[PDB]
Amino acid sequence: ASPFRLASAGEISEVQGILRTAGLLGPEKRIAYLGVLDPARGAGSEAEDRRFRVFIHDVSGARPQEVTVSVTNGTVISAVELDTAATGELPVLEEEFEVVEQLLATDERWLKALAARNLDVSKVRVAPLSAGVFEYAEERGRRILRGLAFVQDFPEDSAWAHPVDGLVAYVDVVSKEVTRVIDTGVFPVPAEHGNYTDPELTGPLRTTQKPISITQPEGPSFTVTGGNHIEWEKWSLDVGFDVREGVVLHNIAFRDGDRLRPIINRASIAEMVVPYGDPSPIRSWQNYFDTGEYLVGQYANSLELGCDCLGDITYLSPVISDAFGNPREIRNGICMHEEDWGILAKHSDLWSGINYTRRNRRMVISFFTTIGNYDYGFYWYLYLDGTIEFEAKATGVVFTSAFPEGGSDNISQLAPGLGAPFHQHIFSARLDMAIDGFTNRVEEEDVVRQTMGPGNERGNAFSRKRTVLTRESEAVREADARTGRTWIISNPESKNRLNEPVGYKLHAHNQPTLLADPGSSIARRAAFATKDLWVTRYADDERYPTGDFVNQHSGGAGLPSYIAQDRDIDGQDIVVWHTFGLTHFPRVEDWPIMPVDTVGFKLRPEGFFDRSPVLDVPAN
Amino acid sequence: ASPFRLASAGEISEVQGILRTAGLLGPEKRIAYLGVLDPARGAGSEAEDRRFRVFIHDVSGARPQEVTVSVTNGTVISAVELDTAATGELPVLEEEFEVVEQLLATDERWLKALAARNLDVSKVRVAPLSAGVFEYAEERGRRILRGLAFVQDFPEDSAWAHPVDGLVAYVDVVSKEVTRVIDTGVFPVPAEHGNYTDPELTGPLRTTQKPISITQPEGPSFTVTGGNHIEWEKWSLDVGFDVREGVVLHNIAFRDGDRLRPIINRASIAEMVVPYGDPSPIRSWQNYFDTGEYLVGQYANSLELGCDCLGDITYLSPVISDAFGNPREIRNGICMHEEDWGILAKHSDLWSGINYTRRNRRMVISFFTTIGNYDYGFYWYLYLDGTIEFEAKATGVVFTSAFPEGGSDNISQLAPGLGAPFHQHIFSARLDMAIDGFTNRVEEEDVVRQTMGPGNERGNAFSRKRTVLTRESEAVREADARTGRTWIISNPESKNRLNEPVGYKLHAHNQPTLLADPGSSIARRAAFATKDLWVTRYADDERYPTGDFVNQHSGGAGLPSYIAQDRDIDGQDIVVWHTFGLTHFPRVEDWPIMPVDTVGFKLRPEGFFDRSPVLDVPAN
Ligand SMILES: [Cl-]
Ligand SMILES: [Cu+2]
Ligand SMILES: [Cu+2]
Ligand SMILES: [K+]
Ligand SMILES: [K+]
Ligand code: NA
Ligand code: NA
Repeated sequence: ASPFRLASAGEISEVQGILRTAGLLGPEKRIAYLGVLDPARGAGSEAEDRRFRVFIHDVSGARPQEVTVSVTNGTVISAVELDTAATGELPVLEEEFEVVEQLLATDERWLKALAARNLDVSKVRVAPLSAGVFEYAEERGRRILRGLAFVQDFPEDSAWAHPVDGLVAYVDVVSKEVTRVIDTGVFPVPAEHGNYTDPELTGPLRTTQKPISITQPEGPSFTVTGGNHIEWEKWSLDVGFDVREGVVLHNIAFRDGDRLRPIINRASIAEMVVPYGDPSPIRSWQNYFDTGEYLVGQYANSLELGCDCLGDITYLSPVISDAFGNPREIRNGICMHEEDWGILAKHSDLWSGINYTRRNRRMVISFFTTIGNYDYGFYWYLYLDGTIEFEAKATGVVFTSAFPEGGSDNISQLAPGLGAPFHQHIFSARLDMAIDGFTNRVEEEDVVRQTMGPGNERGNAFSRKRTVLTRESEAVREADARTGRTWIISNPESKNRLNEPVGYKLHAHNQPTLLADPGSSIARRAAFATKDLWVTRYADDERYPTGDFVNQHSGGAGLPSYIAQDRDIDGQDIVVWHTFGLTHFPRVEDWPIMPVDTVGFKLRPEGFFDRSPVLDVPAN
Repeated sequence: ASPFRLASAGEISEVQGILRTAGLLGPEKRIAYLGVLDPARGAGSEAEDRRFRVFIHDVSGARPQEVTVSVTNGTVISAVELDTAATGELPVLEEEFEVVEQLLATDERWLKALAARNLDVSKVRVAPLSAGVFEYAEERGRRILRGLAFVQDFPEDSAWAHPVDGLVAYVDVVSKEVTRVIDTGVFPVPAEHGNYTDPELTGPLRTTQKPISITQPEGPSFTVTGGNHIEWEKWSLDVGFDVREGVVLHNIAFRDGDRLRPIINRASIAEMVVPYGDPSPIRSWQNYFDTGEYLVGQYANSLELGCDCLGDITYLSPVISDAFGNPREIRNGICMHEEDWGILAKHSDLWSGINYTRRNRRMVISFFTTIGNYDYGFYWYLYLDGTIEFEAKATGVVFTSAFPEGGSDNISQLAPGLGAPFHQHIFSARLDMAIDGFTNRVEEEDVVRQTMGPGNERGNAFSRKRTVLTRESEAVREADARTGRTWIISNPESKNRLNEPVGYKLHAHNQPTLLADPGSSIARRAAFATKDLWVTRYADDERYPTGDFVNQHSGGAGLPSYIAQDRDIDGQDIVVWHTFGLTHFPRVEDWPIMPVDTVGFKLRPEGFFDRSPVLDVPAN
């Protein structure tokens, strides 16, 4: 009966039925996005209304629509035609991808380019990439994909080893036209294979790894009820899944004595962008909005026991819609388990003679997704001590190019003649805050150095300061690692026993933000990525830092547009958007398949509790 | 056998015998420091000379000595009388700590101060703390400790809950004289207890935690030979232990095919300082050099299986000297084990149809020490992919004071009337580098943003730059998180298959460095802590960033003196000294016993290998 339960297969097929009966799902229609809407503020006063939001594409050229349906009542709430030149194109369809390679295969310009390089067209894979918005006026209002070529020598070959540089094509996937083929000149196609399962490349496998057995003889310490409601070590939350964002956490709360205390209303990765920093016209347009354009949830992997998730694992198998409105289950797409996490607290006291040690553990909720060459793990952690953490694990195969003769300031060499263009992977965590309820505020906290002199005669003093962010115009903040800058979300109307507002402190990794020139298209379309921390006033329709329709949007959508409202955020229902990313200069060690690298952030209680919340943990 | 083996009980007894025979260890002498020295540069074979260095204190007040002994040859190599007012006092003797409370208990000034506060002297514990160097001219050349009082209500009471503010005493621990008692006025002694094992405070203990069993049915994947030589998953190293530094790693190397490739010759935490930022004269002198003044290894805990170290644990029990030269074992003082570390690499390729997942592991070498109220865990990690990481874990009970009525800019409130002065915990890792051998250099690498314009018309390009640090004068560097600054140690004479010098990249956390005014005693004494990275030319007598004798020693020694030599570090035998630390504004959640917080750094291979070094890891 929880309004935060996962979508059922039946709900999705019910959406399909409502749509088709309304005449909105004819044979030329495709569902580009489908997801359940969260309950509105103040909805608990009963009366479930499960609503779904749908983006409908038309492959015949007709206008797309955004449609909201009520599966509870079997109705279309709203159906609005979209002007895509104005508000953006719909997300890339899984089925539109193959289209690029197929169209190019019969194009004379493309065939000429391949023939000059002596490449068999049957062996040429084309990565179907998002187009962005550049100088091509003819592209406005059209659904475009750009294509880069990779040679696959045989069915099981890794095509990423064999990029075809100096060549790029643009295609209109609706009219099925190749609009441009650009050939800037031949580059050798790197010849070494990157087949990481080939014994010739791996060498003899290690026989030195002895098993590590992780078991829970009495089962896990968390409970799962209503399908996706988790309770674990004082924590309470609901695990949602959306085809765009992936795993979403709802209603994160902590049972402190007799009270269930809210902390975060909704936590998600609301966007992730991969901008490339190679100025070659072959790739200078390349920016993947893995979340906004591709939809990371739809490509979530089925996770294997003992392989992807080790120990005592509880799985969720979320359901999503295919292009036609049929429900598809992602079997074992979400892993949930608790992990030992070393020492929690320890002291050996001379005076009392008491030696005390307690161990820590964390609850893990994760999924793994594949976006073309990339594979990402998204992990949320809840710790015994009240810490909340997110970690992204980036792996897969790096996106390759030729390595230019004479070297490059923008590309690293992975193998002979094989390049890897510099790029970033930049995430936005959207945290709809609810510290002890919805009346919250954010302060920026900096360390403050003090000058030796009166009141500080030994020059040892240091302090800190907090600045309240009172309005959205003041709430776009940057990191300052040197001054230990953090941000505290507090509830000015809820105080701890020492009469201080309860709070949680956000600790960022202070990695570089978006490096592109501020006047670039990517800086405008991924404005969120240019600053570390944004705070907005909550609004139903402000879901993504990049807006609803990211694909081929001209820029300025999302956060810059929200912030421009300059709303009061001082003791109000607010949302924190934290930008954090990896800046990737690929190394030889990343080839032919990359070891995981990580980035993330955490929040720790800051006078939220009246004392340590883990004094009741028993000895191991 | 190996010159890097742990000191044995017999060796320590033999050093005692050699010193005795030489007339250097009569009944008035005490061993303040004793440790084995590393072999000299210049190989050997098995022509070993095990040498020990000793600092010898004299309880009658005669000059102490620094002595090097050859235990192999039964000889004194060198013995020098120290002028401590110049070069520094010896580390504090465990036996001197108790002297303070004992002497104060009969001092009329101390008794009067306690009587003014209605405190029973029998219940007043005194934290006997290092003195540093301030304006008290009479202390020059004397061994002083400063005492701060805490009330202990009964034998098992946590005295830290009951600080006695406004009171401090200074004590000469050799002449056994109370030199000063300062009373700045009475403060209420906080009354709430901080007894974290009292069920009244813990409430009923949780019954919700189900067991997590971690076992290795076939034993661990690492081997231990020669007592302390570890081989694990291509890694080779020797685990040393020194009473001052604690665990020291020697000869870290990686077997890459048929070649054992050195990476780091010696890794240690060569100093750690805990400066306090409260300008009250009661504490404004407070700075712990846990390593240099206290010797962290000597207070290493015995680690309990199932509590401190979970899984299949192999222990080392290092031997140290007592104050008289007798050997003492720290049973189970070092834990060694491997643990699962999630996903190593993963890719699901659409074009090839191959789905690939491998798991990661790390080797862990750790110890835990107790310094009064604080307990610190020191953890070294080696990863399958070649990453090396250090992590410090800070816990224990925070150091307390009164909380001033009307608040404080330098102290936080933990409980009614109970304060916790702001402070930092700053570590120095000394990494004697040997990237593919001793011919090394360091480059500072920064991200480079590029301007939109010719050659970058879309404004997407970004790059990086590297600056070789050629001489020590140029090798004192600061963090720049905003520009993604890292430091690469490379070997300009050893190139990978792509003709690039092999390297490792140091990734810092970019936490704040020492906050004290540069004119302070602590800024001079902990000069190393004011900058993030220092590079020196290797020298036998350059061991600690603070010099050999830190206790009551002014500036004049350590890193700032070493760097002045302005030696060539461009393709030479070099040492990297990385400063990293926590800035602690204590929170209510830290009381009455603090949950672990962490800080550290890592190094990742950077074109060290010719491709990923983990292609030979088998499927799980
Ligand atoms: Cl990548
Ligand atoms: Cu990358
Ligand atoms: Cu601290
Ligand atoms: K537009
Ligand atoms: K001998
Ligand atoms: Na909110
Ligand atoms: Na070196």
